[PDB]
Amino acid sequence: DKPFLSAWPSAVVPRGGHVTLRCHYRHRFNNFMLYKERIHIPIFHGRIFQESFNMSPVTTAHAGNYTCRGSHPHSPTGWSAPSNPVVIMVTGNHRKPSLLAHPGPLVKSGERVILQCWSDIMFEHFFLHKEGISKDPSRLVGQIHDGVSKANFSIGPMMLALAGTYRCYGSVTHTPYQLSAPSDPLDIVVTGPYEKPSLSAQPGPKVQAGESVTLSCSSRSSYDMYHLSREGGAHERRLPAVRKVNRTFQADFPLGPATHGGTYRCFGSFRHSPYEWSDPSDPLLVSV
Amino acid sequence: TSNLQEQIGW
Amino acid sequence: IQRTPKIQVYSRHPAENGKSNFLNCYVSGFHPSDIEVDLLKNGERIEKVEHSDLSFSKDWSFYLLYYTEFTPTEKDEYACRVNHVTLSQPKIVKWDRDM
Amino acid sequence: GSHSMRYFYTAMSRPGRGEPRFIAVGYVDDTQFVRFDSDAASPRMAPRAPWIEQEGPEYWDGETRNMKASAQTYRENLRIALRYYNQSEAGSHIIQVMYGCDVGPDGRLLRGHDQSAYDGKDYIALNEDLSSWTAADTAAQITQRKWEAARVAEQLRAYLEGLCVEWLRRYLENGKETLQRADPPKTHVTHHPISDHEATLRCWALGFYPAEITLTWQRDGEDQTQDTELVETRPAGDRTFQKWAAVVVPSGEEQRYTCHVQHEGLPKPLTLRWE
Repeated sequence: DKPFLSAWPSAVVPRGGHVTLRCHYRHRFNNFMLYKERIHIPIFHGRIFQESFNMSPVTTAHAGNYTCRGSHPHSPTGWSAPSNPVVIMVTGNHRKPSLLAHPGPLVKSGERVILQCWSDIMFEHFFLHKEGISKDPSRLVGQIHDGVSKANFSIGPMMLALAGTYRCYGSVTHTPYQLSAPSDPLDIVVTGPYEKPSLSAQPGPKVQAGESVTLSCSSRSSYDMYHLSREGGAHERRLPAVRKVNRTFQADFPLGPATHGGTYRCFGSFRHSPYEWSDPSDPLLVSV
Repeated sequence: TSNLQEQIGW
Repeated sequence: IQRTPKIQVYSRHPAENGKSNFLNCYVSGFHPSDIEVDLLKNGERIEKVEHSDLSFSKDWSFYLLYYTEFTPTEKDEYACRVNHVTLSQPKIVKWDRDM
Repeated sequence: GSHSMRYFYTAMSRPGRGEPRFIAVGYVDDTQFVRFDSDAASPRMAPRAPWIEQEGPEYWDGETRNMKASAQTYRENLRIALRYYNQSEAGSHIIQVMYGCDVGPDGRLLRGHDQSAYDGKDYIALNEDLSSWTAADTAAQITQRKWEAARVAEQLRAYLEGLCVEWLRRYLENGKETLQRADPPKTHVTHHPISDHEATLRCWALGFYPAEITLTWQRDGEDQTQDTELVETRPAGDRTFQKWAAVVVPSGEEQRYTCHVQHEGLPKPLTLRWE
């Protein structure tokens, strides 16, 4: 008689945010008591939740390790066995750490990437969390070297399930369920096995000031969007693909006024899947 | 034996 | 898109009072997959009931076999009780040796 | 005769009721031989037919490993389907997959299959050529563009021509005595009065394998299709099957009626009658 305890939309939640605990027992989101990691001490002086327990606005007092017990009337005890444990982690309590991808955020399908979390603050543990509904974070102890605390999260074999927006957090010794503010987000993109597009310049890759240059991304594969990336990525540009007379799917990226140029690559992608890209096109050097 | 899962989904 | 289950309650071998056998409840043609199935002896739930692994037909509708080892008698009444989203109330199908 | 191998996958989201569940089952004709359920404490591909139980530890580990990756792929597939269909994150949805091969008497490929469904309706299917797809709606059309762009049919065709046919052949030799020896049905006719003017005649077929069978009632040598009640073939629970056919007859006319049984374990069709 084990209930199913869950947190909605996420168990990793900012202070001031909202999270609901649900206790699914005997084909219902029925009555239950909540317990903290103390299997016989019900919280809020033995409060019986008549429905899902909505914690809003979220405070640091909500952070913790929970189990529930569903109402089991005719059993010796009027309550079920303990549920699965759900750890509510409350974010926004310390300065954010930094997050970096090694060798970079674009990962070939089947391969591996290191997500490095680091801080000047001495954090006991580091948490890596992919953006989404009902996502579980990974934890590593913080390593210490030359005044910095750090952890290396190995992600792979790369596939769509591992692609997305990642954020990392630190926690300090006496408050394990209290996380820092999140690091700046990192977009991890899976490349391939979708066929590489073709990248060309119009009228060509050699240009001088005051003259326009357009980069054309093309394929016979039905991509819905194209991504133009410049070596030493400041920001990727994206445009919808348009079907041509000869059945190619193309996008034209006009380079603006006084463009510095450099090395370019392009990628195709599909509607509703922004972190899943084709193999990169061959590089194109644009001269000014 | 089952088909080896494609790295690719829907 | 919902399909109500078809139900058949029957024995593995032709029933003979006092002879060990198996009581089956075969549920099929249903969608979605969530289903509640109970084998009853004189209105009470039999505890040791097993079921086959979830599978489906060419039309995509699900099928499951629920079963238990049992001994028929003249006195005992066996039935299968099924609940599904398409059912406002649980359906009871009594075991009939002739079907 | 001809034989077939199929894998059936069910992936189901259930928010607030459990984590997304993945169930895989394997069949050789009408016999289930393996299973995987992501809900077990330690999930593994597991034997379901005694003839597969003696496959070495390298077979079970290789299958477990592939099933774990499939559960991971289908969990993500449920997520993408919500974006495709603009559906709430609170609802329960189901993806179903069926794939496998059909071989002839020689043991050579007859037909390859790979079919998917979303919420009990066709989503995407591999064509008979094993090199093109049929998409049922605008959402599956996105999946088609991705699979054509990644050359998915090519990998499927190599499985269906090679490994699928080769493994089916190995399984047929493994379980030769239950898979390739057709068990004829045990038959009998029962009589049940309804009133003083009519009665029910029921023809039974029990303990047969394979599931395929034909039961018909004839009145003086004419087929009674319009008035015959035919129950769905059901499992006996011991890898054999059962079926019955009933006809309503006028009292004192039972002698005019004959039951006819056709099954591969029967060298000639059977003619039965009540007495």
